[PDB]
Amino acid sequence: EDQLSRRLAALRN
Amino acid sequence: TLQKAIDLVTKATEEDKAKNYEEALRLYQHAVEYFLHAIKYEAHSDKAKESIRAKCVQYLDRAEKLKDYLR
Repeated sequence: EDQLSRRLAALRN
Repeated sequence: TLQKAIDLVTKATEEDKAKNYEEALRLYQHAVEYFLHAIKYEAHSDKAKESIRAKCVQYLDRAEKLKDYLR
């Protein structure tokens, strides 16, 4: 969950 | 948050079909982002969490593919 959770946070920001 | 998570991804899917990678990306990242937050806050079990994770991981991959397509 941290894998996609991290990459996702970078997308928005 | 559940409705927002589904309603968000739902709009992203339709966008991708209408050659809308931009609108599809914003809706995707917004849907998956809301889904993950819902899991960390509330969940049922490993089984249910797995189904939601796999669906999110796949949605995230499509997002980067859209932003990169235009970028």
